[PDB]
Amino acid sequence: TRGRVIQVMGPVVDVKFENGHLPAIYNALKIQHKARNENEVDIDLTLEVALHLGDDTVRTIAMASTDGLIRGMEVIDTGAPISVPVGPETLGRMFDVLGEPIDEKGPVKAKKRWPIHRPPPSLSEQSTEDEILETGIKVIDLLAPIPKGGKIGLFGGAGVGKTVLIMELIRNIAYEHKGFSVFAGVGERSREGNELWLEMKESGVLDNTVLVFGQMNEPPGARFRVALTGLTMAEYFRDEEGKDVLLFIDNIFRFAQAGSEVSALLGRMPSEVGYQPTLATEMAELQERITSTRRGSITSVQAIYVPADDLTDPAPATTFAHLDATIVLSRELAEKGIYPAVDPLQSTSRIMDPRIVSEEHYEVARRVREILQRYKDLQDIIAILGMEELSEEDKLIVQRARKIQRFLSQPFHVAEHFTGRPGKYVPIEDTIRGFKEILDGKLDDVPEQAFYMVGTIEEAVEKAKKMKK
Amino acid sequence: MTRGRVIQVMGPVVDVKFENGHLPAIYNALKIQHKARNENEVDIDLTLEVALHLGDDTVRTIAMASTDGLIRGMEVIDTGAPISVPVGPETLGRMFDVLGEPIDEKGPVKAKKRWPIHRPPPSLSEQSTEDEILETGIKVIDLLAPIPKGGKIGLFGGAGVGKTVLIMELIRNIAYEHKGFSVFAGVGERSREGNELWLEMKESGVLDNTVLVFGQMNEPPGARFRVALTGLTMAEYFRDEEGKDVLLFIDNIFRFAQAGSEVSALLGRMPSEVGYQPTLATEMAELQERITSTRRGSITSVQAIYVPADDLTDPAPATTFAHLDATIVLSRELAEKGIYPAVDPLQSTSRIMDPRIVSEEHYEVARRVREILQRYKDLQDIIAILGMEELSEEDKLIVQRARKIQRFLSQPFHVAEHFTGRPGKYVPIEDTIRGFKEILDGKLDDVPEQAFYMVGTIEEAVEKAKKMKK
Amino acid sequence: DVGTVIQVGDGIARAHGLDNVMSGELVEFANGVMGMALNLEENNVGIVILGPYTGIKEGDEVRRTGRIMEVPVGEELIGRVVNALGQPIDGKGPINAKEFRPVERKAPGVVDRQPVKEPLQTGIKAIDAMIPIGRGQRELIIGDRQTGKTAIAIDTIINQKGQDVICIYVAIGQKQSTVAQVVKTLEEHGAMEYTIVVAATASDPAALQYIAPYAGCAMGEYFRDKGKHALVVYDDLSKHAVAYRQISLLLRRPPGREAYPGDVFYLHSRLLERAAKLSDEKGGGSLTALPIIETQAGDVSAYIPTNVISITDGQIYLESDLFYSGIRPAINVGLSVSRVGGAAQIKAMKQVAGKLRLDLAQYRELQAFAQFASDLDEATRAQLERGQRMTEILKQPQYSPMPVEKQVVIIYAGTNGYLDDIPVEKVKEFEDGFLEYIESKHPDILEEIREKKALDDELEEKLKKAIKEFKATFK
Amino acid sequence: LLDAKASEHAARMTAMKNATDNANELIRTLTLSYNRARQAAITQEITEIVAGANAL
Ligand SMILES: Nc1ncnc2c1ncn2[C@@H]1O[C@H](COP(=O)(O)OP(=O)(O)OP(=O)(O)O)[C@@H](O)[C@H]1O
Ligand SMILES: Nc1ncnc2c1ncn2[C@@H]1O[C@H](COP(=O)(O)OP(=O)(O)OP(=O)(O)O)[C@@H](O)[C@H]1O
Ligand SMILES: Nc1ncnc2c1ncn2[C@@H]1O[C@H](COP(=O)(O)OP(=O)(O)O)[C@@H](O)[C@H]1O
Ligand SMILES: [Mg+2]
Ligand SMILES: [Mg+2]
Ligand SMILES: [Mg+2]
Repeated sequence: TRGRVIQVMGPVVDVKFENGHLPAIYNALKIQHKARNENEVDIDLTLEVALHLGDDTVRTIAMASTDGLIRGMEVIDTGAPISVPVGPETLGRMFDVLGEPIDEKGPVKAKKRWPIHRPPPSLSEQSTEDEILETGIKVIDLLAPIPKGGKIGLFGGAGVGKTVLIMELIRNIAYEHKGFSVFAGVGERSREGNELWLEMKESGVLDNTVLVFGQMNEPPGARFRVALTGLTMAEYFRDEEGKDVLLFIDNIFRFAQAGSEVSALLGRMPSEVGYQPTLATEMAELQERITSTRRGSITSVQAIYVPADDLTDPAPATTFAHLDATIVLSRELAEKGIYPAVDPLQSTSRIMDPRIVSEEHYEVARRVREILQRYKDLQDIIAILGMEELSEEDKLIVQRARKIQRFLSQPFHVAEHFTGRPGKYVPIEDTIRGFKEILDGKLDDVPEQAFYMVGTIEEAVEKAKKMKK
Repeated sequence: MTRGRVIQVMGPVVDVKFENGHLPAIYNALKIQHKARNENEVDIDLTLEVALHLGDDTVRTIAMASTDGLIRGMEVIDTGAPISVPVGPETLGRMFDVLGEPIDEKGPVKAKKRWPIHRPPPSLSEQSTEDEILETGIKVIDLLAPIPKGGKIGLFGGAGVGKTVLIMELIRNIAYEHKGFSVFAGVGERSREGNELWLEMKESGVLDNTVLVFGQMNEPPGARFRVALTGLTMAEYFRDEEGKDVLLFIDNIFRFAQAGSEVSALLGRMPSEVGYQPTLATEMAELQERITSTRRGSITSVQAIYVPADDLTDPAPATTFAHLDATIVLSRELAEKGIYPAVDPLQSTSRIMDPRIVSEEHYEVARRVREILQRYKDLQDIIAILGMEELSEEDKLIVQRARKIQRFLSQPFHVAEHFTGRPGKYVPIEDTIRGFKEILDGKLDDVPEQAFYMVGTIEEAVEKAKKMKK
Repeated sequence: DVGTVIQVGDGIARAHGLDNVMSGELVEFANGVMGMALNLEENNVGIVILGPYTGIKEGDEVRRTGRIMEVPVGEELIGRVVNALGQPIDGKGPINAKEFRPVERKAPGVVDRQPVKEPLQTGIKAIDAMIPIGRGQRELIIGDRQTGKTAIAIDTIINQKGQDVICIYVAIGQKQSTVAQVVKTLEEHGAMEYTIVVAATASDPAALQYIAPYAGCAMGEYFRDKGKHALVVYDDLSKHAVAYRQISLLLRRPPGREAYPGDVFYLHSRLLERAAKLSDEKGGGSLTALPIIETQAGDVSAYIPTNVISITDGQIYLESDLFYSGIRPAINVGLSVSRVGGAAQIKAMKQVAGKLRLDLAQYRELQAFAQFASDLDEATRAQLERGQRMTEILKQPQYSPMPVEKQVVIIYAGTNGYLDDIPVEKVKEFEDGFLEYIESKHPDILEEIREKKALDDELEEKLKKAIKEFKATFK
Repeated sequence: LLDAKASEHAARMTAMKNATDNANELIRTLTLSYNRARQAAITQEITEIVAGANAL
């Protein structure tokens, strides 16, 4: 009981099963062909079922290029979804969308395989304990603390600092955490994945890590299913072994975009801004699985691409309801050379509650947002009226806000080539202590140029002495 | 059978069925000639151009004249070739329709040679690469956007900003120094202006050296679409079969794109952007690659481009910018202030503005003018609120010189004598460079800003100031 | 292997039969013209025509070639002007290439690559010091029309004569008079001895404008697989995207954002991921890329621009207001970045300007503040003075490139502050005067920097002693 | 000085009155342009949606 290819429409393919024994939705199909004559080409392809049509026909999405496919070929039904290898034998390896090794270390001998599509945990077995997870980054550790066991979202447009922030978090959190780590490069540059793999090989961190790729040059079918392959591997460490795990994902927007690219060819009516009529449903089936249960916790850091610096686009707008902490990166700070470019007004987390953080942490964080919010509205006026026309309280707020905004900057270890500086780590007590002296006016005498790419507040005074002031 | 039948009529578009295996080719011209056989019918003489092969021996054709009166079942003849237009020296001093038929009432034209309207452009080995300035006597064009002899010039603008007045002045200057065959194509414009131009050509005696083709606003979409190509097939014969230099004037290249959009919607094609055709860039390029200079002789063309609103991002104005060697943009703000021609000094540019082609003195003066005009456009958004009382030192001095420069770019045209009692003027390149250089240096800082309105040379500003006595 | 045409129109056709055709195959009409099969419905094949279609009639026969889309490759293509297909367009006879390769190929995998560590010298002060490019990197040139996008790409190709590099220029949707002027500019400067030109002009069938960048890529990767470095330029990917919208709408594929199809990101991702620096195991070869984009009214926020900016390893933005106000080349330092920047430079350039982009951003911001603040503390005066001097040192006229050994000597003097007393208008004359004096008095420094490619302490004293001889002539 | 301070306050009062009037006029002209853009974006978006739905 086999099937035949009937229509080849770029990434989408149609298959007819004459016996009446059709494959279920999401099942995996195989096309393995040997060329009969000199005109044909050998083919090796996997396709997943997406929809049941009327005349014994099924629509399927291919996971690789459809070039060389001929109408009337033979299709085999595997009888189950895309099944990926799971266990401790996946540690220190690199994988494809189908869970096959993309490194040259040989086959994986894991005794079990799990389907990438699985029902999410139920309300009756979730957990929600609250504690502060340190990053060593001045902005995140103060204004938007990371919840252990919670989802973190880094939002930004093209070239604002998202991947340079993910890489610094992996080199800080994972380097200060016992337990497994997982990374999924969803629709990103294959040059960045190579550099990450080499950094891991050098440091020795691959022994506790798993990597999944399926990059930009792959068809739409692979670009949306990659996040599920990385997730079925992080779930085994939580549910079967009981260990805590970190899941890092770059460009979750490519998963939303890839779903939109194949939606029109399947026959679905279009929706707002050219997205599929099932956007919220497809992001929920991904995000609802990355949660902390009674057995173990998945802490998750995700990078979100904002198409034109407009947070109102359907994919970024649909994402905001699922996070526990959200950090927004603005090109306005990046163009001024203030990196990591985190917006101190739009950044927030589930942990900025007076019952969870220390008293002075809560006071300093709320005072920073008020002085910067006051300065934001006043700087616009200065461009038309001139700084000479404003009052002494306004002049004082302008002078302090400039210094606060610059002290939020820090040199990352992964940014040595871009900064010409070695990189620095700042603990939470120093972040709170440093911002308090600026708010209280202790350093009103120090020049505003003594806070760019610095670390601890003691360095600003030493740097001012080197500047001969 | 070489004949077909009408199967559908849908305004400008028609569908014709032929015998199995004997169908007309794409772009072939078809003929319908019918005499009424009963009082209920009407008589028709009409031609159609094939556009698509639709299957089942059927073909889709555009019509060159109104389809009112057509009945399903009429007989269609296949000519066996595209719309073929008469060409040679005998076309000089005559005017024609889209089909190459005369609308002059002077009788027929000797049919020695006829060329099909669709043909390929000169290839890379045939094209010529040389640059020299064609002088037009208009200050803003000669300084900021010099015309390349043998190239394409585009005049962009909205409704009532002066494109037709600028083309009429160009014909009275360039066609009076070119000393070779000139061609004018009226595409989707007023038939009143066409008549005024034809009468002026007769009194001047200029008709003996020119050809005129007309497709006006009242014509159906099929005719408005093919008229630019009929003017070009005649202009092309002179630079290829006689070797002479030629001038080609097109009053609206935008109506050519708009007519393609109107007929595209009726052919059963999916829309794109602001409802335009899915073939906009390819249809425009087929026309504009043919308008080129070769080793034999050169074609220099002036084109007026309409903008649907005061918005240059529209699909038709946006696609034509890539094909032009010089671009001139006309702005409503300058026209409502009274500054004519209303050419924007920052949006207008030319491929000849390179140190290698222009004189060193010209290059310094033109670059120094755009810097002061850009600096004054930056101060413009703040002075709109506070005014110029807050400004001090160099920012204040920059607006004082920018005012004088913006007014010295205005010029009284000869074609404008019918609107204002002022006589027209022609300004040589040596006079424009010297006048702007002295304004930039500050030698004329004492003269009032009102003394540079609608003048020719810098000495006229000195006597105009002396007349005022202020 | 045979079919019959059922529909013909606008460079697209539909055929009946052709049962064994493969997705992406080549097909021949009775007229001798070629076409590519891009759709395979249950009863009809959808064919894209690769030439003039006005001779193809309904009911004509169409035959299966039995081959996928293929282009010829080799060293013999150097110094030649060619079509999107394997056909010459210059007056120089046949090509006589040795082998043919497919137009569609998968990009190098994560393990086949190596990090980028060697420079692609542009000879332009702002790009080499602030936005460095490395061999194997993908860099984007972007702005509106008439801003200098073509000048930066050609100045870069002209600067590759000394180095063992092969250049490819792909013209998509360009006017024929400009292609002839580019080819003649390359011949005057001698660049035709190491370059290939692939052209698909505006009047060419849209189908050939689609294939032009992929065929230009197939010719570039051939040198990269052997071990040689190569560069590819794409004159307008925005014109390639506009071209891609037409056949997809004529084949009746549904639209998306703007009116462009859903495959728009995948179009440029399939192309730009083939550019890489390979590992020592693969032979160490390198395919660099320079795509170009045109954006209406100078706005970065649009569908085709944002897709490509999200694919490349950096971008260079050109602004018309910078151009009309005297800043040439008109590159905005705030919006332009290199994702490989710092590793793609020689040690002397990192030592001299490893922090220049961040410093030139403090000054760019201070301009907007100072013009309305009316108060300038000593530390702000010192940065305004230094920032003005650095913005003048970065100006550069056309067809006059700076070798790296001269670029690290002027930027060393500027960043160390020796240009403090020199007036703003005087900096231009000081740069030209000082660079000519180096090529006269003790040229040992200029040659020693070129060999070592690093600035040591001896080369610092040798240079600090030289900068003080010329300044002794001032007030 | 008495006349100079009075005339200074009178001059500033007239300058601020004109500056406020120029800004209020600019606000209505910009508001009308925003309403044209708002309506243009909605008709364009709805027509892209309906064109796509008709095609499918
Ligand atoms: N901490 C930093 N210090 C200095 N420069 C930085 C820093 N973070 C980012 N940059 C600069 O900004 C650029 C942003 O590149 P990045 O890879 O982070 O882009 P991105 O925001 O991740 O965009 P994308 O997701 O599309 O890759 C860097 O390549 C670098 O030039
Ligand atoms: N550094 C410079 N100094 C002076 N002039 C320059 C400079 N760079 C470019 N130009 C000039 O500006 C124009 C730039 O044309 P170019 O083709 O490079 O721009 P473009 O953005 O590609 O425009 P187009 O779309 O027409 O091709 C030419 O006249 C060129 O000689
Ligand atoms: N040089 C000029 N001097 C005075 N009025 C002019 C001048 N140029 C244009 N105009 C006026 O502007 C309008 C230009 O008409 P026309 O050139 O036909 O407009 P269009 O740009 O639509 O083709 C007319 O009202 C005309 O009187
Ligand atoms: Mg990134
Ligand atoms: Mg007119
Ligand atoms: Mg160019």
